[PDB]
Amino acid sequence: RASVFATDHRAPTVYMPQYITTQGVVDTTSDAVTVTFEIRDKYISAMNNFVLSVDLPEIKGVGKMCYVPYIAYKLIRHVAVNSAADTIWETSGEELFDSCLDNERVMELSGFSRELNDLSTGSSPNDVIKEAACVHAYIKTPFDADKTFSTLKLSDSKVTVTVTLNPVACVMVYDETFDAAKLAKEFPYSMELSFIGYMVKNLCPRPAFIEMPRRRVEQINHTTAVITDVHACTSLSVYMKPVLSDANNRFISYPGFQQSEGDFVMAFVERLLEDMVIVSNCYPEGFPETAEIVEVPPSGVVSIQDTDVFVRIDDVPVGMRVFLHTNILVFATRKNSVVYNMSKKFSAITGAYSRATSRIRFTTAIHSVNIGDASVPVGVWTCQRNVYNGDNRSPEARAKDLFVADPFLKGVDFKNKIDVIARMDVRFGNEVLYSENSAVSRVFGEILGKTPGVRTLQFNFTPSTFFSPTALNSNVSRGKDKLAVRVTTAHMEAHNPLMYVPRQMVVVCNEVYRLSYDAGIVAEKVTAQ
Amino acid sequence: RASVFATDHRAPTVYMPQYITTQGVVDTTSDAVTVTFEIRDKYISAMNNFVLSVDLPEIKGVGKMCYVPYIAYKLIRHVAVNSAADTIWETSGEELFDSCLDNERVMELSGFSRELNDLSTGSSPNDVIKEAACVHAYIKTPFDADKTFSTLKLSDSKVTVTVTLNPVACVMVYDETFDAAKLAKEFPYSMELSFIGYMVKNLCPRPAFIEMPRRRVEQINHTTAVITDVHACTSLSVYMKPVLSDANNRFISYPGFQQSEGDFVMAFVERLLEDMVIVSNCYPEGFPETAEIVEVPPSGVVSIQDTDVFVRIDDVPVGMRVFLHTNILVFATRKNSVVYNMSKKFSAITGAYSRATSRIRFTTAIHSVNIGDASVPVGVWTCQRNVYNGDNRSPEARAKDLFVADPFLKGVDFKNKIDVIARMDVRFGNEVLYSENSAVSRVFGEILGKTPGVRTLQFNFTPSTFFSPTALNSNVSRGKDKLAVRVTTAHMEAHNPLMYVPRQMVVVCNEVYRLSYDAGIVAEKVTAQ
Amino acid sequence: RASVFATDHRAPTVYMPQYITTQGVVDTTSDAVTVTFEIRDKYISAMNNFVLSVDLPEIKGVGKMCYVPYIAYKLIRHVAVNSAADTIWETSGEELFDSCLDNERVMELSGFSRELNDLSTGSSPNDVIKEAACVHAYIKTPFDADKTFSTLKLSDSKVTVTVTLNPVACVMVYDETFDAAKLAKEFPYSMELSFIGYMVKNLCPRPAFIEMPRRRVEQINHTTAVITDVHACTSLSVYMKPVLSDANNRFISYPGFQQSEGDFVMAFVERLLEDMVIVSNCYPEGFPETAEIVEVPPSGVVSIQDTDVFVRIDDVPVGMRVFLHTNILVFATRKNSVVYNMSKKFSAITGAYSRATSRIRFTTAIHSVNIGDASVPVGVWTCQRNVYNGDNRSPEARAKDLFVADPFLKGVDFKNKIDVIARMDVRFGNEVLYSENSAVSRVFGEILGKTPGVRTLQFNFTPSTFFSPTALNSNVSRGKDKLAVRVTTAHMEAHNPLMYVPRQMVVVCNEVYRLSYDAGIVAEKVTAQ
Repeated sequence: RASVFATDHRAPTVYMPQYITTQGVVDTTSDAVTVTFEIRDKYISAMNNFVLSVDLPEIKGVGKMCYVPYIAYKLIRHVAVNSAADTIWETSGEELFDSCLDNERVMELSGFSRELNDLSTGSSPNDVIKEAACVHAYIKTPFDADKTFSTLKLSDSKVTVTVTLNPVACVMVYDETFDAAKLAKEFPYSMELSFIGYMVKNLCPRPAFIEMPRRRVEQINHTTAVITDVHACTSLSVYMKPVLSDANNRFISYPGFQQSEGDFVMAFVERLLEDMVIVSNCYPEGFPETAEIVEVPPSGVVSIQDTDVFVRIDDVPVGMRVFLHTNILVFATRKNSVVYNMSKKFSAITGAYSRATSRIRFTTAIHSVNIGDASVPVGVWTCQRNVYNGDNRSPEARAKDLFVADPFLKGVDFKNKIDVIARMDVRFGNEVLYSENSAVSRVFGEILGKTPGVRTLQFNFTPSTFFSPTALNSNVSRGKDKLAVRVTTAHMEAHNPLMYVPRQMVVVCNEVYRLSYDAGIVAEKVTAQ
Repeated sequence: RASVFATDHRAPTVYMPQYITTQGVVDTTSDAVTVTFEIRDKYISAMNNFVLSVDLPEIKGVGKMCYVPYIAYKLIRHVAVNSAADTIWETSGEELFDSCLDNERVMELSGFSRELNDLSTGSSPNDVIKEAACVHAYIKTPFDADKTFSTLKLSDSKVTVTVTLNPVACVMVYDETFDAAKLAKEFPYSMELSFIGYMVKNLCPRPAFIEMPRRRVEQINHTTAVITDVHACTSLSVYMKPVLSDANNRFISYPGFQQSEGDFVMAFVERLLEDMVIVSNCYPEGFPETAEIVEVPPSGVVSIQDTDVFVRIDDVPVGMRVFLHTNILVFATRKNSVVYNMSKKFSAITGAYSRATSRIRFTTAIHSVNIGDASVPVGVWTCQRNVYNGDNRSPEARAKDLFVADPFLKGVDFKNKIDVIARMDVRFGNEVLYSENSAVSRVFGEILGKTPGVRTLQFNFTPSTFFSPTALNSNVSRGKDKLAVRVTTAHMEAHNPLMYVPRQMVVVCNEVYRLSYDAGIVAEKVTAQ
Repeated sequence: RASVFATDHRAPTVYMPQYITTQGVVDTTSDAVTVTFEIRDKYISAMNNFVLSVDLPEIKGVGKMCYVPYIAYKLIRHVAVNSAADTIWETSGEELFDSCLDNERVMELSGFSRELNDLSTGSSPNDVIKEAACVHAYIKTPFDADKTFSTLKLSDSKVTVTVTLNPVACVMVYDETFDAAKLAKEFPYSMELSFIGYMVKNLCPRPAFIEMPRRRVEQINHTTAVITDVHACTSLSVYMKPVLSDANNRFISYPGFQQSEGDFVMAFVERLLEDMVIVSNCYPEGFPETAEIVEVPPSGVVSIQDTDVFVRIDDVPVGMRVFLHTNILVFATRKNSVVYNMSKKFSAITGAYSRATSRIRFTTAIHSVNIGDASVPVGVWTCQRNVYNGDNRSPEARAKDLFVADPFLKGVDFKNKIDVIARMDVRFGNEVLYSENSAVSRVFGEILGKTPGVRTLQFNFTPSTFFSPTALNSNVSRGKDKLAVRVTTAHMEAHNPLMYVPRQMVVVCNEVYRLSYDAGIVAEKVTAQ
């Protein structure tokens, strides 16, 4: 019998950890800002637990602005760990963010708070919109997988960490008044890199295996991706990303710190209601000539074609009347067809009119507005595909619009709940590797603790750092060295504007690399093994 | 010294996982609907990570209806894994649900959202109450305990998975108008089973140990349970379940997607307030003749026996008066005794009357209503034990009632916070195995990560799949082969209606089985070992 | 190749766990109440999983009162496990609470609920403020680290557990009317200790290593701490604690069950708004003569120096006027200097006046009030250092104040979000061990899953119970046997009252002890090893 109450403890190798912080050297001469950190310590033999610290300057001026959640991660486009001009490990910002999303405390470190993420307003050039702050991004690496066992070994080697940054506008949500360009021009990229170094006595570095994510982004509205030179893949991930370019980054609302689906929908609905119901003495003016504003009858029921909206507003003054905007946002690709009308999404609206503020305090609104509706950019509403005018809102409501350029969005909606992929076929060489008609791989990714809300084919179930990893292996004789992924778009109503939001297919292939310390630090891509 | 920075990695077994999905064959000829899946793959040698996918059809018609949270799990009554008419592993739906409750992402896969769980209303026969949806239940098995190590081994064996389903009404909350019977009659039981198969090179299966939960449900209001043929029990669980039969499934309110105790209480209080305070020109009509409605005095204080209720309603029209229902729900088993009165649970009620909607917008209510009050079925309020009429609500408020048949409720309230067990004695053979006067075992179950909110006696603390499990073992010579559990009901006020809610005692015994692969797949109950 | 699908299971040592509950003996003769538990079982050979159960009596009388969250842990000042007048393991209450804070189920066991933590009011001497309750504190010990492997071995030894308690007022939040002293006098300290004992056959105890937290609290507003006799330290933690002795325990608001930063700020803002905006026929009376109350102009804009507050109140009666309190709370250390004015934190206030309740229902308030403002004690506002009166509130608003003595507060605000430490230098002997200019150690503590919100230097990354722990080791020849920690206060505005909240520096050093069972149970501090 093996005892489970007593063990003969082993003495571990003698070591002493130490926290080490290094200053970054900013290079702005290229298209993307880069910050370079040199590992200048020569008394340490191992290292892991990389942390990036970012100093956010105080923001002053006029306009409305908030930060996107998890500022520190959203600022990162690419991280590369190099040893004398040779890459040891590298990842995209999105893969890092996905790998860190599970840890709540760590993600909170990156900046997620009412002060940072709720919309703040400046009304004078000296008004402070956002106070200065420090945020931190935990750069999860395979070197942290098994604590000291997985650490990156250093043997008189110059290890360099290079971080490539997204534009500062990517981590910002702001209105038209806010001067985002000036702040981007004057942003000080003051950052520090921290890590745990280990002074280890009598360390003999053995070869190790690490996984490096290879990311392929297809052209806009392309549904096929080919990954070449695939020899040892531990997991394959497929998902779609929105393309929010100019005029497709403009949104009617943004919930700020409250990030649930209901919060997005409620912010969108509040913005819509601000412009849908009007209390005025005469016919409301200022709307586009295509807007169809009708007076609410004494019964309170307004009929829009064959759907009824029940409007009941309290405390309307004697002279005033209640009006309803019946086509506040419309979309269709052909004339005389069915029209996507945001006003028709409402069944009942109730509220009380306030004399002091000359506005309506809405108390209850029964509606069918969903996350997809709240995620449609203004440019899609007003695109050339629309046969109608599209945006019938007043100039003030349009002036309340916000610009969003969050770099790590997935799917077509902000919460990645509407799946635009119906079928997925994966081919290794000539043969079919996997085929599914539904999101089975997404469910399996959820169950196995992989990247949330994406389709993932997991090939490695072997424990790390004590076994070599199991991977989908190439067979060059049969030509099995390339992965081809084909996806079919999920069916949507042709009048739904969400169909026409541009999208890009992303394929992520995690590949096995062999880490050797015989002569410096060298990472070799595993082939035929 | 043993190194903690470098290890000599081992090459693992050569294997390749694959996601496999199979179609279900529905059998409706018996009392309980069954869906059978055949594992038709002969290339694979091992398998685990079972997932059940359920297609929910679009719901159309009139009435109000929502889904209960975690639809996919609530649909499951029983799961059995068989190999040529012999059971390998089987569980009840409730045990599966309890075993999966810890993983938030997995539970969200089963259907837990605003769209699914909040009450939706149809007003025309063609109105869509609920859109079609797909939900997934992760069938956690002992085969997933240690990833590939615990996988079920296949050796040219026909493994079949049979899922027995609860009635569709069990996963639905609806009013009297909704035609639940018609939808149950026409429910398409389209389901798929998914699992991860493993193509393993040179696999030699070895005997393994798995735990199978044996579930015993005692007769209604029985407090003693005897489990026979107990030879290797790893854990014993005891809890009470409500018996929500016909007319005991009718409830005044249901919170829907918001599932906290405060949400249940708030929904119940809103429903009560809608009928307790009345603004009317004359004495309110339509209530039963036993209802005691009194006018609110100018001081705003209404005295109910020796209890005062402070009612202040703003914006009451000049000619109208405010009325308070003082016995909206009452219960007592004896005349002239103390009466349980829901109206007396309120100390202060404030609100504003709305002319547009002809109703009251309540702003603040100070009350002592608890989860137990919100969990009392209408049938208990109106049962023959009540010496009073019981339900004094108006016909409309009664028409707002909802039918709930959630299969996995524990205790006597929806949130399982009121413990109805005071003492518990467990006897193994003639001798006392464990006796407690408080919920010590429930606290230990919480600490050890066992089923939440139940009393659990844990016998196995040994790591799985690398040691044989430790269990409470039988001694036939002394007669130690049967477990007898006796519980005493916690003291409650005799006028509390919650005391008379029918309940059933449940005892769950997790027993050790030996899995052998010498001749097919055979699971043998561990006896006298 | 090593198999990952099949293993040769080992038979574990024969054991049987059992839940054991013992009654506590209360000693009130000393300054701090102590409860002693005797481990009276001679059959068992091992133990772990200690749980303390506390019976809370029913609370009756007049006044307002709520419990602090996690009552059971906050009641504990110190726990000591002894074997014949020799300490085996001991911890402070704060360290235990910090070590348990990550387990939400376990913390919920300790009394975190709406019934316990929201403010309750008694209006008669017979009114029940709080019903009786039972709460449980899981006494996490190193004996639970690796289940049976780490258990405390018993060999015919008399093990006693002594729990030292904080004053009952520490776990309560109450107003001036509540008679806390009488209830503290009459509190029955009814407590039970539960643990899991193991009946182990043929157990030979082996020496084991455990870590004991050594806690040092410096004098008030001291920034240097010296820890002597440091020979094997696995982790060092540094943080600041507020000192709320008397009149510094009085606070304007407390949010109760809702414990987010936003909840604290919202409760504070509601309390302030109740006194800032007054609707009255004549000039408001009852305020101190230093209060500056001004009438709101028809434009609604009130100018406070160079700050403008937009006040718009609906439904004001014809004869009444709206007033704004322009200095509700003020603080400054010098005359003519910048004044910290809480009224200046508000930019816009909107609401509707209620004739039924003669009060304002505030609907929207735009403000810059933060957690630090909500955490300033009333005594700091009215301290002698303030050159102004400080508290200009009305007597009723002042009568709504609450007394808080939560023992486990960190930082200077209730949520420990404002860091009062700028620099930290740690010296081991004469040399600098670690030096940081920012909260790098706090970030690493968050990443490594250490005590939340504190600066932690981690020295042990070695797995527990299978290796001897790695620690910062002493070198007596070089004088390396003492840790000196120096911190510099973070810069704050001189007019900010939060600067003058008294604080105490806490240093926690986790030290290695050797547990030997050769002759009884003896824990020996690891010295020079």
